Amino acid sequence: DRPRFSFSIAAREGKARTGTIEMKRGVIRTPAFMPVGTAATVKALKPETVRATGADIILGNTYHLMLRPGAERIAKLGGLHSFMGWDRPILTDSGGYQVMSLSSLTKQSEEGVTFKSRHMLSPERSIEIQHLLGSDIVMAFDECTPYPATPSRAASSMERSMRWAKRSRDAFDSRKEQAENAALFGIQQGSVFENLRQQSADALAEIGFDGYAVGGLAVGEGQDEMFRVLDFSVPMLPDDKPHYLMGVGKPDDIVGAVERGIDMFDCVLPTRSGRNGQAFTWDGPINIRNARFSEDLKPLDSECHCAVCQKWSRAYIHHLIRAGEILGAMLMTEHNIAFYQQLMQKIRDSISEGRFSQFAQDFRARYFA
Amino acid sequence: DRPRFSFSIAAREGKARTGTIEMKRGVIRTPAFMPVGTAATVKALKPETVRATGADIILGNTYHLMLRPGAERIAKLGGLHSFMGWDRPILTDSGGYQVMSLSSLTKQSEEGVTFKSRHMLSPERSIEIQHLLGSDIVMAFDECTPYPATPSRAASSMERSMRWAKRSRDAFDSRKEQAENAALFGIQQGSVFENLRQQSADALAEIGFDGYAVGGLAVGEGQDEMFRVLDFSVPMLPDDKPHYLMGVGKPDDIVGAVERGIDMFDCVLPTRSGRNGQAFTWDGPINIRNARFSEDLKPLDSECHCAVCQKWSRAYIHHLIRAGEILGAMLMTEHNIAFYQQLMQKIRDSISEGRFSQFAQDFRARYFA
Ligand SMILES: CNc1nc2cc3nc[nH]c(=O)c3cc2[nH]1
Ligand SMILES: CNc1nc2cc3nc[nH]c(=O)c3cc2[nH]1
Ligand SMILES: [Cl-]
Ligand SMILES: [Cl-]
Ligand SMILES: [Zn+2]
Ligand SMILES: [Zn+2]
Repeated sequence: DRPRFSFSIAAREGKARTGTIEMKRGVIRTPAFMPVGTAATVKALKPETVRATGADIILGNTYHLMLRPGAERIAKLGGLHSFMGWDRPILTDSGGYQVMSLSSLTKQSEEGVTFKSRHMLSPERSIEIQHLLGSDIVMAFDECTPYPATPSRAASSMERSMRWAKRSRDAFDSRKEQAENAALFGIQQGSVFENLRQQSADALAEIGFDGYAVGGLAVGEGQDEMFRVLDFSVPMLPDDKPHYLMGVGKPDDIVGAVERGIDMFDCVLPTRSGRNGQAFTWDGPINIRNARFSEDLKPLDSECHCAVCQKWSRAYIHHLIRAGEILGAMLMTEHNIAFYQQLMQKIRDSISEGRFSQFAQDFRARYFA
Repeated sequence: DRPRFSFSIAAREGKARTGTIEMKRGVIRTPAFMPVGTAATVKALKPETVRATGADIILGNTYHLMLRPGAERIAKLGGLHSFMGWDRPILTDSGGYQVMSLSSLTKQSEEGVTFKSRHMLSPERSIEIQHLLGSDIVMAFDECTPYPATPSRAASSMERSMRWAKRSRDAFDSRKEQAENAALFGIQQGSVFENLRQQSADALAEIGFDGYAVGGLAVGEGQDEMFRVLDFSVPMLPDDKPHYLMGVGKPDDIVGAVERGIDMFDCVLPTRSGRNGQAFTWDGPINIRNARFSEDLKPLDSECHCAVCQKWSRAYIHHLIRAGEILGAMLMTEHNIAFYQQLMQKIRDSISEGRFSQFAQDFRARYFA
């Protein structure tokens, strides 16, 4: 049988790595992209379609689910995997990031966050919710420091997150079934400040986690600054564990993050922007609603192997999106998630073959032409 | 190769018949239910999923499509079959029924109907639009008489429809490619009046059509009256051609209409009411939004063979519909269309075995228990 958790690196090029995470519910090829499941569904896709695109793992948002149906109810019904019909690994978020963005009112304290959608979300309760959902990769409960942040506020915030990381570790370890079958990732904070990023990495490594996320990025700083922070931050994390960049991102963000040592990604961009009419192609994104596509018989992308590009034209999908048809959302989403998975496959293959630097240059030349 | 059109009756029980229509693009098993494609899509389903439910033919609404993308544009793009990815027969409506229900302003004359969505829809233009879409079964352009109607108004309306039926026949026959590859159905009018229904049937048979629809029903008269009109109206039509009841209907409407000699049906009920949360079951319809389903781990229906009932619970679908999730619409629609196809299969098999009367009684006892 597969282990609870084993990350193996098969090939490297510069800071980039490719390999596998083996878990009880399946193998994850890295670098990996996780489609996002909000409210127990990857929007507009059956799980079998998600799998057909090549996804090995999905991210399950916890915020909506902890309110409706509720984590206890999902547990009573057999857990999130059974409920939604996805039998492979699920990484769950802690619920706190979306509490801060989606709740009407919030109150912060050392204990946790209280909010009205009143509820308290503490590290202990977050870990319990993720347990009740049956998460395979559990995220420590943290605070995403806003950008920009003063050094004083970034330090205070990071220090609280590190106290919360230790509470998350102890809560996870206290629950035998969770400790034996799931993995726990810690989240580095420190805003854009190298010394705080180092303190955070040191604190997380002392606690010890199965993987390490770079938090606090993709929150308004822009790509140049994100990459500058990654340049010094990723090397601070243990080399032999996965590195997860939360909430990233656009295709070029992913490529550059892999060049800086990131192994895992999630983002709503392919799903949400697909429903809004944006299709990803090797020649850059297109907006299928544009009148220029009304008689275009080509597929969304000329090379894409996905089922949408085998069967339907730009003209048809243009018509569907303009008309507000559900099938438009379905087809755009399947193609965009397939594009993201094909990007990850090209990244993995190029690292394995020692030609990732060339792939990154070729990718950018064509995508931004 | 298959013929342009051949209807064969394999078995009969009372007025009920079962058999096949062979056309160039495929075989249609009768009695048949046609899922409705609005704006070139059966809402929330890929065509392969429509086919997986057992559908042999779909109804393509023409009203939206003649406005956007436009019939000429669809023809330029290769026709409706290629555009939407359904390669089997399509019956197209004439566009007039929805002009009357969906247009802002309408003006009626002997030439046709002018409307603002300004456009003129005549019998000749309707037949041309259906040609440009690449229809397999073309409907004559008629007027659905409102209910109730006085005898005078029902007669005047029916007489106009019969003049329009002859114009539709001549337009269809004038276009060699259409006459050679498609079929044309005429539509009986006459409201609830036996003498007018007879005059209409006589006029249609004198013109000659490949199939005959019963028009002017399912417009507010209720089941008892609909069945009373069918009792005398269907025997007036040629026995050796298909009989199509337009816009019907609920499962019990279909069963009773087959008992009265109807071979073909279409309705938005399974698709539209599915998206709204109504699921059909052998024990009657259920509203999946009801709180009683929040922890119900059973499938939508206990016997249904569809993919939705193999894989997902009532509780999950309840959650999806409550949450407004696209997957909720997808799953409800697939199940409901599969239910309708299973109903038609049970009807066909029971007629073939000489036990349809018993099936109808058993169906009603359980569905209305
Ligand atoms: C879309 N950008 C973005 N999504 C994020 C989610 C996060 N969760 C926990 N902690 C984070 O710091 C964090 C940062 C993030 N940036
Ligand atoms: C939903 N009920 C219903 N949909 C109909 C469509 C029709 N089209 C043409 N002509 C008709 O008489 C006619 C009657 C109908 N009743
Ligand atoms: Cl999304
Ligand atoms: Cl519909
Ligand atoms: Zn594609
Ligand atoms: Zn079913």
